[PDB]
Amino acid sequence: MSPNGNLIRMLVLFFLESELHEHAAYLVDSLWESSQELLKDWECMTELLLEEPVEEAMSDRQESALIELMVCTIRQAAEAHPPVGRGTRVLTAKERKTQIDDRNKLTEHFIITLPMLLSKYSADAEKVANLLQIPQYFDLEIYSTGRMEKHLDALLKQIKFVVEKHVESDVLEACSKTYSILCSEEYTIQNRVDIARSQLIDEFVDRFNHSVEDLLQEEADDDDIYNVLSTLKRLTSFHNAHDLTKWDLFGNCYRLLKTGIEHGAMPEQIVVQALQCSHYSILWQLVKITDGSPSKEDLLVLRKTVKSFLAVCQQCLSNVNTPVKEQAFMLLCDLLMIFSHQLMTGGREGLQPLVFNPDTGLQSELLSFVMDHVFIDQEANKIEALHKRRNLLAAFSKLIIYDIVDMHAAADIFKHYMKYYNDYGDIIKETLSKT
Repeated sequence: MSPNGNLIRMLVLFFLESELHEHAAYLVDSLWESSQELLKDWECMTELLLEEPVEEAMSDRQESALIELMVCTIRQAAEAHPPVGRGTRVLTAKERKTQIDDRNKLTEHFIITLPMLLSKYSADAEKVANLLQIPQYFDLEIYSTGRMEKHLDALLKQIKFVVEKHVESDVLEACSKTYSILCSEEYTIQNRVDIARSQLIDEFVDRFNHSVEDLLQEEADDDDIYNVLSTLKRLTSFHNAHDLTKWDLFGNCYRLLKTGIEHGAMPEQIVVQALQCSHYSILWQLVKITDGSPSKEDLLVLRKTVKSFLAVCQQCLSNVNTPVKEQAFMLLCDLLMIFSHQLMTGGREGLQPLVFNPDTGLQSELLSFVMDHVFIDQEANKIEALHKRRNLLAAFSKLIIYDIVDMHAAADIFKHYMKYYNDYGDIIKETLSKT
C-alpha cells in the first residue's frame, strides 16, 4: 500500500539518478518478469500522483518520471510483449488471461483516474502529452458497460481544457489522437464524442476567422499575430486525423499566404502553419474524391484549388525564413508525387484531370533548394537537423526516380557534392584501415 509506494518512489529515483537505464520502457521491460505485480499497482501510482503530502512531497522532475514509467507499465501490460526494440511472441493460456484481466483493470482504473490526472497536471505540456498516451490502451467498450458515461464526459472536459490552454505541437497532437480513439472505435460513444469534438472545432474556427479578419484588415498588432497563429495551430493539428473540410479553412489560409507573398511581412510560423493546414485540407478533399464517384466539375474544382496551392508553395520557396522554404519544399515534394500519374493506378483513370507536371521553372527551383538547403557547409539540434535534411533529400529523391524532375541535372548535383569521395575516397579508405 504505502509499502508499494516506497518501492515505486525509489524505482523512480533509481531511474532519474543513474545512467544505467536511459529509456523508461527498457527499465520497465527488464524488471517485468520479476516485478509485474509491483509494476501493475496503478492504484498506488495514481495515489502517489494525486495525493497531497504529510513528511516529504515529490518534485516536478520525479512526478514527470513517475508518469512516464506508469505509461510504460500500461503499454507493457496491455500489449503483453516487450517494447519496440526489445522483442524477438506466442502466449500461454495464463499469459492471455493475465492480459485480458490487466486490460480490464487498467481501463477501469484510468477511465476514472485519467480525468483527475489531467486536471491536476493540466498546465504541464510534457506531462499532459504523456497522460494522453493512455486512452489508446483502453478497452473502450467499458465506457458503455460500466454506466461510466460520467467519466467519458470528464475526459472530454479535460481534453477541451488542455486544447484551450496549450499551443505546443506535442500536446495538440496528443489531443487530436485521443479524440480519434474515442470516436471511431465503439458505436455507443461515437455520437457523444463527435458532439464534443465539433463544438470544440466550431469554437476555434470562429476565433480563427475573426482573427484572420482582424489581421488582414490591419499596421498590425502582436495580439493580431498571436490570435491567428495560436488558433491556426490547434486547427492545423486536428486537420491531419480529423476531416475538417466542412469548415472552409483552405480559403483563409490561402489569404494569409497570398498576403505574405504580396507584402512580404507575414510572420514565419503563421506561414508554416497555413501551408500545413492547406495541405491537410487538400489531402482530405482528395480522399472524398477517390472514395466517392466524382463528377467532371468536382475534379476541376479540386484541380483549381491544387494548382493555386502549388503556385503558393512555389512562391514560398523565396520567403526569407528557411523554415518556410523547407515546409514549401516538403509540400511540393509530397504534392508532386501525389498528383503525378501514380494517381491513375487501380482503374482510377477518371482522375487524369487532377494530374500535374511541374514546369521547368519549378523543377529548377526544386534543384536550387537542394543545393542551398540540403547540401550545406556548416549539440542535439544538429543530429535532428541532419535527419530533416535527409528527409528533404529523400522526398526529392522520389521525384527523380519517376522523372518528375530532370533526373540528369539532379545527378550532376550529386556528382558535384560527392566529388571528394570519388576523387580521394579510396586513398582515405585504406589510410584509415591501417590505424
